[PDB]
Amino acid sequence: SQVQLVESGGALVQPGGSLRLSCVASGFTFSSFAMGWYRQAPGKECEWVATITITGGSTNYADSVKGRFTISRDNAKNTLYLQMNSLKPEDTAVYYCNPDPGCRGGGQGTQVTVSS
Amino acid sequence: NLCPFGEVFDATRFASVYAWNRKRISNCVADYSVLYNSASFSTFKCYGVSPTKLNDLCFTNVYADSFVIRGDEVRQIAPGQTGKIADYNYKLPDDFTGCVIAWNSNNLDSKVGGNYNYLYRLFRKSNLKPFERDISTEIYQAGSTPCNGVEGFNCYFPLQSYGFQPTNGVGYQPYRVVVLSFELLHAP
Amino acid sequence: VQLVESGGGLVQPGGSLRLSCETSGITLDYYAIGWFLQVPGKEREGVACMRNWDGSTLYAPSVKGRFTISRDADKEVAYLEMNSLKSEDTGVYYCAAGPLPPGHSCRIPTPLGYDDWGQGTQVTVS
Repeated sequence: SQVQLVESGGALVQPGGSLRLSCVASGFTFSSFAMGWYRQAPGKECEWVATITITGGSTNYADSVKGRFTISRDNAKNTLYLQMNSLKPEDTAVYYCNPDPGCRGGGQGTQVTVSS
Repeated sequence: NLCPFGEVFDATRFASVYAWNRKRISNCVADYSVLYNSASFSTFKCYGVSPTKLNDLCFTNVYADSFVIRGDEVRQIAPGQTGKIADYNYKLPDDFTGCVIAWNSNNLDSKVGGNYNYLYRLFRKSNLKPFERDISTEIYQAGSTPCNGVEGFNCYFPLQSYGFQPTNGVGYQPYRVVVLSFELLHAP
Repeated sequence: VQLVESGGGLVQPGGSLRLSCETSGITLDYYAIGWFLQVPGKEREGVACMRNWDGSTLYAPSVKGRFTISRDADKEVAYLEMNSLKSEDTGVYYCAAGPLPPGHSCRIPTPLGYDDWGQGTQVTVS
């Protein structure tokens, strides 16, 4: 395995609020990998959020988050970011980052609650 | 003129992982920058080589393998991994040099009620060696009593169907994988 | 796809029991339904086994003739009848489901091949 992913930055926010999630990765050459964000509602299934390329030159976003979310990377820090603006209650989930698909990448994830 | 990577990625039909396909890529100059700059690939892992320096390098043997697995199994397609895919279906060596490309193919390989065209080997007497391929369908004997070609208790058909459905989670959704091997042996 | 189980508890040596398994969300065309005995410190071992399109069953030698797996009239609940309960039947009983290639047998003693699992129900024979 050796892969370790630490997500953080989530909190309880009102609708319309903003949040920025970080994902510090280790155990693999972060600068040679594509990265993706994934989330799972407590009663629903894991779903794809966003994707960033190896160089960060291009990105891709799920339709439900396009325009509100932004994904970025900092290879000098082995960190992947997710800027979540205009938070909606539908964004309530545990968020995972993973060079592979899905929420079982090995990281605990970060909790994001948009209730209030 | 250039390398025919398009026929690998853009193939209509994909193989099951247990019967994974492979094409030789040789005597051509490739434009890898058009591949690792595309955000359509949610997984683009390169090992033992810098992705931005692929065009500054020449290799002896370059192979392109393709198959379909579930989202939670793409992790196993990597050097030094374990699991049903890494052990009984498709094994990469520890000194592997190349890139692993995977993208979600839910809208192509799923259907209501389950797509059963894709299978993977769930049982085998031993793990595969790197780049080995097993396509046998012998009844697997779990217990001590022989099976004699009859499925039953401790006597399994070795291949498991994915049953891809669109309502599945991404971990259980289909993903098409392309593994570009860059081998620098002793050959022209 | 969720599998809710019910019917466990404490029972007498030689008593009866019937376990339920709400097969809601199962939208596959060809799949298996299995019951598994989880003993502390042991591998999870399947005892019962059936496929949907056929109803063809398969049982473990330790429970052959004593246990019986079936479905419901509306085909929404899977049952496991448990007769002549020995002490060696004590443990957690999970019901599970998974895709099964058409024209093939379901697998009992192994848990592999089953994607969805119930929360498990304890059955103590004392």
